Amino acid sequence: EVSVSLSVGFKTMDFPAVTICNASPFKYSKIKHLLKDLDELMEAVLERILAPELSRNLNFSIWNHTPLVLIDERNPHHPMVLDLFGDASEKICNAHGCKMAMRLCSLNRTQCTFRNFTSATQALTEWYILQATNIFAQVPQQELVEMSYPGEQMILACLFGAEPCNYRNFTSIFYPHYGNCYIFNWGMTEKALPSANPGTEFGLKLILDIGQEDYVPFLASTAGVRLMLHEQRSYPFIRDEGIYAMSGTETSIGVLVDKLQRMGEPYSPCTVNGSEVPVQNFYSDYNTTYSIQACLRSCFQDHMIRNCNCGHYLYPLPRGEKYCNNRDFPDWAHCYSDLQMSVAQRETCIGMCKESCNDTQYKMTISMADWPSEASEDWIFHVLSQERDQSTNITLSRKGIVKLNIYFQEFNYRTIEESAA
Amino acid sequence: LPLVTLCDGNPRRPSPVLRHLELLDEFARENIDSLYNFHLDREIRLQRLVRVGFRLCNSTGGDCFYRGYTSGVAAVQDWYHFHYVDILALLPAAWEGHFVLSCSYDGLDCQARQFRTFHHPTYGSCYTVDGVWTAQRPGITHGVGLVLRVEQQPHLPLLSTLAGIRVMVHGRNHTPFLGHHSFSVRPGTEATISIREDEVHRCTAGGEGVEVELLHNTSYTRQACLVSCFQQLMVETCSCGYYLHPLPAGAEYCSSARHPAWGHCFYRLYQDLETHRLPCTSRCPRPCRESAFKLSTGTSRWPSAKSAGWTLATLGEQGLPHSSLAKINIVYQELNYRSVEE
Amino acid sequence: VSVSIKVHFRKLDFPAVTICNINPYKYSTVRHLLADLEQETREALKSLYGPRFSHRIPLLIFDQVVGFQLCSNDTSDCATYTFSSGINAIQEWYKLHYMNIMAQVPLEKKINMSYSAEELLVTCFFDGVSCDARNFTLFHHPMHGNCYTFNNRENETILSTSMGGSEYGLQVILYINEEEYNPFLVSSTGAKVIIHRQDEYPFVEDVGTEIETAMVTSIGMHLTESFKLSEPYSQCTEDGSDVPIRNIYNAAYSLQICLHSCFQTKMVEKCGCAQYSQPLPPAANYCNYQQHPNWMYCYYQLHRAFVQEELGCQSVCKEACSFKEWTLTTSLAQWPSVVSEKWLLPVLTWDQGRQVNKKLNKTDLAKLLIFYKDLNQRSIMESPA
Ligand SMILES: *[C@@H]1O[C@H](CO)[C@@H](O[C@@H]2O[C@H](CO)[C@@H](O[C@@H]3O[C@H](CO)[C@@H](O)[C@H](O)[C@@H]3O)[C@H](O)[C@H]2NC(C)=O)[C@H](O)[C@H]1NC(C)=O
Ligand SMILES: *[C@@H]1O[C@H](CO)[C@@H](O)[C@H](O)[C@H]1NC(C)=O
Ligand SMILES: *[C@@H]1O[C@H](CO)[C@@H](O)[C@H](O)[C@H]1NC(C)=O
Ligand SMILES: *[C@@H]1O[C@H](CO)[C@@H](O)[C@H](O)[C@H]1NC(C)=O
Ligand SMILES: *[C@@H]1O[C@H](CO)[C@@H](O)[C@H](O)[C@H]1NC(C)=O
Ligand SMILES: *[C@@H]1O[C@H](CO)[C@@H](O)[C@H](O)[C@H]1NC(C)=O
Ligand SMILES: *[C@@H]1O[C@H](CO)[C@@H](O)[C@H](O)[C@H]1NC(C)=O
Repeated sequence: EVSVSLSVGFKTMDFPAVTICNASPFKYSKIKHLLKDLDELMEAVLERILAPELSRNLNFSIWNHTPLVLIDERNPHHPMVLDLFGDASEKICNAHGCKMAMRLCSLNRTQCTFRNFTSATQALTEWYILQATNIFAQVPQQELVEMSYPGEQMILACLFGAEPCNYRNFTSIFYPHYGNCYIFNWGMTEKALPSANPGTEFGLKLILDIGQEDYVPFLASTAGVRLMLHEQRSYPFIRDEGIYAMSGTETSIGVLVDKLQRMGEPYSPCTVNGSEVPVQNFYSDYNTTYSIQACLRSCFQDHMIRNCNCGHYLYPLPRGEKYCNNRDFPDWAHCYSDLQMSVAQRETCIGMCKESCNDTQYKMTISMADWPSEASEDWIFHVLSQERDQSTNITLSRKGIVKLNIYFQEFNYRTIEESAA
Repeated sequence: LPLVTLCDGNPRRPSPVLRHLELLDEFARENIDSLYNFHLDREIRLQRLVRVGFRLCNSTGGDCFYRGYTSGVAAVQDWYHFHYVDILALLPAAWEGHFVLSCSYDGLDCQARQFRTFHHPTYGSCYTVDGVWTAQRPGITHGVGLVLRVEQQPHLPLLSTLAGIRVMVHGRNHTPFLGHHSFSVRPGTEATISIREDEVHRCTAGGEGVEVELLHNTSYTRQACLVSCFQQLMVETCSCGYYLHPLPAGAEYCSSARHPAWGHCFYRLYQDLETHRLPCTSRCPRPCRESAFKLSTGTSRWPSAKSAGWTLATLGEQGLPHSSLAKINIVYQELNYRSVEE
Repeated sequence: VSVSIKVHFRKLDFPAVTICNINPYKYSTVRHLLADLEQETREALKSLYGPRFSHRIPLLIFDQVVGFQLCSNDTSDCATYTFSSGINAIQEWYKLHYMNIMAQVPLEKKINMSYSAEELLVTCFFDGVSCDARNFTLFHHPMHGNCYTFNNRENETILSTSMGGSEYGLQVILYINEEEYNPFLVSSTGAKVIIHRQDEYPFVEDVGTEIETAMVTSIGMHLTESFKLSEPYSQCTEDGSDVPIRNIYNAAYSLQICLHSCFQTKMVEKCGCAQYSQPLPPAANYCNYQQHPNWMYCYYQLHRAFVQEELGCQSVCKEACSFKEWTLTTSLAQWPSVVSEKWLLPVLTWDQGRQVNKKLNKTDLAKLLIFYKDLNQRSIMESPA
């Protein structure tokens, strides 16, 4: 039999690995030498919807990849499917019977299927994200990692406990949905630092610069720092675990480490280190520890490579394959949409990845206050502007700054452990 | 049923030292303005070097060390705070409308006269809701609702730089500042804070057993034991006490007018806390029965644009100078607190 | 007995999400019913800071300190509320008369005076496919007007999610029109949200979270289930099958439903009317001046009895033997960003179609993300030896 032991309280331990990403994947002032033509087309799509009478010589080879079509079914016996370009007033219909869709295609465009939306905001957002993915997937990552926010710009001041800290103290990685992400106290290249006291005095204290004036306007709909806590040497799946931190605000995050440890196969199906699972993990060249989300995201990429003969941009890539793009793999949009929307694929992979025996979690308590106060703005921003240690862009934006305090909560340790009776 | 303390984040300039604090403001401007574009010791001065900081030395000069930072925002904050502490210990002999504009519970009125009021040098003026009544139900109509003034203009511009009220939820017969579960409320918002209490039983049994003597009337708790132990080490090494802590019966608060190297002393003991060298953690156990409070908070804009004509009249009714206000709804989430043991 | 804890990484059932506007009724409508009262609030405020309703609950002066009576036919003994803030007296007095007016209005007209789903929801999304007003059931709350509940309609299958994160949960954009808030009712602006089981009644006023406009509010969830043993081992009840009290809420039993239904029954038992702001027992009428001229006093005394357990309800209602709860991890971020605001607001005010020709303001919108942070389900279970 298995007996459930438990304990809770406070304990000195390695401080969580914190990771910092800007919400926009790229600096628009640097990446717009690629996105120029797609933006020149996107503005025209918006003009064709919002104010048609104002509607040049666009790049329709970007459009013919997956054009948006108006569909209205308010005449049931004869629906009309209508491309926004190449066409009794000039308005697109927004009625309860009108829909908007992307005409995905395959096989020399002899077979097609619609990804279907009720709203122009979702339709345009998803169309642009797919097109921008097609653009980015053709750029070599050694160059693509230099068109996003440098740590030199973004981590404006840092202090752990009372020990100095700066951008070069973070381990950087390129996370393709967010650009450069910076990881503190990761515990891979060097020993991790402990935190022996509760409260903000002995946590991590950060001032960060969200360059909102330089966001990519059609990708970066949200402004903030995407933020996550995780154990040493594990990969940050910041897309679904991540907090947001708001600008002009001092965010204080109190941490409780809340583990649950299980026995293993002779009592429960979990895996201890991932050496036994059927599917190889493409995150191996990060040298991180095993985790079930890494296993799921390697199912998906393996099946993409199996079906479409290419790998998708948002995931790693085994050394022999190519990233999906419209030049090499014209059918990739359709081939990817099938796997993205197929629930059977999710089911057959969850039946293939065993979950880890150490369910470790961070039960954050988030608190917020306006910062800096009115009486102090005029000297805090002068000080910060005067010590950026770079000889350009003197005008530190007043509405882009964040401040974080991350600290162990009064009770910072809770653990559940299975024990043999 | 637990209590809640509200603190304004705006400490006073006590009349007995009003001139000395002006001297410090002048000196602070002279410094920051140099590094970037009368008992007080003007030679414990900020320096640009770590990248900026200040030095501390032994009574004869001799040994010295620097507290240094990556940015001036931290260095100026801590340096001004040190000089502020160096003044407030001089005077007085600890001698001494409200920011709570209105209070209500389930349709009833309440006032500052029903609260308990006190001050703390770094948190400002504080009020304890001190409810002896029992929580009837979940929901806002069965907990307190408070409207609060945030003093955005007259903050002391160098001492603390946050706009918002501090909330501290704690048990009965506790001083609020130690082990603080410090939540915070932005101005111009209504914050609905819902309280759940967790307890654990297994150590020092309500003060019975081993201890390091405490320096204030309270329920025993680990944090208070650490604080009094630190104050003992400070007093026995340097014959004066640190200002942010209670004072033993036979001691004096430290200041340059009588203890001309007290900063060096304090910050070396505080470094022993930073690196966890101090013995106190080994001396002080947890209570054999203990509880912790977990807050789930929603926030929204307040007052509405249309009803903003009311808060203007609530300010005018008090005659106050002048969104600037905040509102807090405090809800007891469930009648479901129970102990964790074995 | 013993306890054991199991974790499943499995396809999950999605909760029911109930969304309300904080404003009860679109003020441009209810004005034609409350003007009779706002004449008197204006007169009162102009007297303090320069009469049928003032005759029913007079404002009194107590040497200024002001308040009002709550008195009954044997007027020798009766209650009074009195306020240090004179203007707060008028605020509370108006809420009193406002509730006693609205409690008279028939349900089918009162529903029409509040927000429709096509008006509250700008766009809706779940697991990669769109949704609209047809995917939300109506829920009339007597204080908040109309609330709309996702993933709750009958005789069609419950929604279930198989991937983690905001990209595969629910996400909606809410229109929270700050121009239609009642000027005389001091209140915040935003939307209330409460996340509950499909068989569970949403006490949205008491338990619900809140949303702030011009934010994307992300509410990541983990599911915790727990079960424990019945009376031979500990006191609790299974779906109300063994308590002497009736769940007038038409929802699965819980301690709160027992407490509030017991109080509503006692309330109908004395002085013959049901307390507003709660559902209506099957043989009762909502309290109001036109029928129950002393009702607020027989409510006051009964409430004072309840809080001291003297009605017996809180001694005989029992805890439910099992429950789910979703441990929310709320967060906020500025939305839309300064650069995206150029195009995003025109497109949203186009998605609204007929309703407004003028552009939306960044402060009239809110975005909401609700998702399982991870598919891990935590189950805590007890059993005897
Ligand atoms: C619409 O825009 C697309 C790209 O968004 C245009 O395609 C681009 O065409 C240029 C010129 O042929 C290609 O440049 C090539 O660069 C390579 C090195 O990268 C060089 O070796 C070649 O000599 C040439 O300069 C570019 O690769 C190509 N991009 C893609 C993605 O295919 C296209 O011209 C535009 N089409 C229309 C209908 O306007
Ligand atoms: C779980 O922790 C235990 C003890 O540290 C260890 O034996 C096991 O390898 C760990 N597994 C994982 C996945 O961390
Ligand atoms: C993983 O653990 C298994 C036994 O559980 C062992 O056979 C294998 O060598 C381990 N592999 C690694 C990489 O630790
Ligand atoms: C992983 O280790 C290998 C071999 O040491 C190295 O080539 C690779 O760069 C490492 N990657 C990371 C992220 O440390
Ligand atoms: C609090 O409890 C202590 C014992 O821990 C007791 O001596 C004291 O009288 C109580 N009240 C105060 C104000 O400390
Ligand atoms: C209420 O009904 C009236 C007509 O009876 C109509 O003009 C109005 O639009 C309706 N509003 C709602 C919300 O049904
Ligand atoms: C409620 O009003 C209706 C119509 O007058 C009727 O059922 C009865 O008179 C009233 N019942 C109660 C309990 O007041």
